[PDB]
Amino acid sequence: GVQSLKRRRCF
Amino acid sequence: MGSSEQELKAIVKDLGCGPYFLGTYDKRFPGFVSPHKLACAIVNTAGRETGGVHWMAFAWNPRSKTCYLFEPFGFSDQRLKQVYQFEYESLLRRSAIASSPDRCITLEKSTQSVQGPNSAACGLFCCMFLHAFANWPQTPMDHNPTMNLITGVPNSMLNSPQVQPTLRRNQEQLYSFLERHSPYFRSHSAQIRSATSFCHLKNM
Ligand SMILES: *C(=N)c1ncc(C(=O)NCc2ccccc2)cn1
Repeated sequence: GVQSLKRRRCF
Repeated sequence: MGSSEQELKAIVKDLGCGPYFLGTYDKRFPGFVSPHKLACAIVNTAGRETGGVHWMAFAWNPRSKTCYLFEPFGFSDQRLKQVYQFEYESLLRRSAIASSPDRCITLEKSTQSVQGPNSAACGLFCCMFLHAFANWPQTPMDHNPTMNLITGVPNSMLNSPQVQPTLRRNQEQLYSFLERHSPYFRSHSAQIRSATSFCHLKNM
């Protein structure tokens, strides 16, 4: 499959 | 050429995504309003007034508060803005406010390309990623029986010879997957293969 990046986002 | 909305909706329904699929959208997709249910959508980089340019898949797991973005070339946010004039901050903010009590989400986005640089199979790759998300919503990008059939490569290496067998094989495996899993694709196999082929966009 594909590698991925995780980013926490706060609104 | 490429895939139309009607094509992608039929295939996603064949793949069993119907309980969670919101539909096909242009770049104005508003985001997810789904604090208690899995959801996903296929979203174009352009507005409807253009007829479509490039397809991405977005998906949402309410229990992990994770929004997935699968765009088949794995472009950085900067390259999505440069190449396609596409930004998705608004839809992420809407999704977090509507669907998470804390207004916080994790964005998990693909960083590799599965598609060759002259291919027109972006919408079909998005349909395959949504089969993986509907069945393995905690690990849709890799390490599951659908996405293990294809292999991402760094988008910087797309025009290099060492990755050409991998990108060819990825598109062959996408079509074989859709032959096995989609009666719509089966009944339209030649037409869709010709409209989405690996070198469909090659310079002359
Ligand atoms: C997926 N790989 C993909 N989707 C659509 C196309 C396509 O050729 N769309 C038409 C178009 C209109 C204006 C500008 C560019 C493309 C190709 N590949």
